[PDB]
Amino acid sequence: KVFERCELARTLKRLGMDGYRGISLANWMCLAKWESGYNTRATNYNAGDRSTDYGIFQINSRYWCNDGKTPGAVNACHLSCSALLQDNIADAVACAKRVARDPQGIRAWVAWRNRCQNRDVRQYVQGCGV
Repeated sequence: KVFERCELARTLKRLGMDGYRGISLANWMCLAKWESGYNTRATNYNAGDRSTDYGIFQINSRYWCNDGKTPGAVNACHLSCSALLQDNIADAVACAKRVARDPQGIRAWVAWRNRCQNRDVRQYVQGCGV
């Protein structure tokens, strides 16, 4: 499913993402925008280390979910990577919360550092009523 901007913003707020571990809603929106374009079925294979990025937040199979073909991988969210490809984003959100709980926080996603850090991210939630 490809979410529309505000539709996603409202969904994330309802799922308790606003201010989760100090991360504002607009930051999660910026992250979702640059990682997948708000697309829940997006997948990305990393030829270099044999891991795959799954779903709306492009969560990595090496540490977060299990896809069975990634070498020396762990499953911190204790989920099949398949769960991160559903239209319903509840599981993807619960796993994103787990990633943020780590020492790096939102910084765990390099894309966030490149496209969101120290930027005016208000635009991602403006006009959405959240």
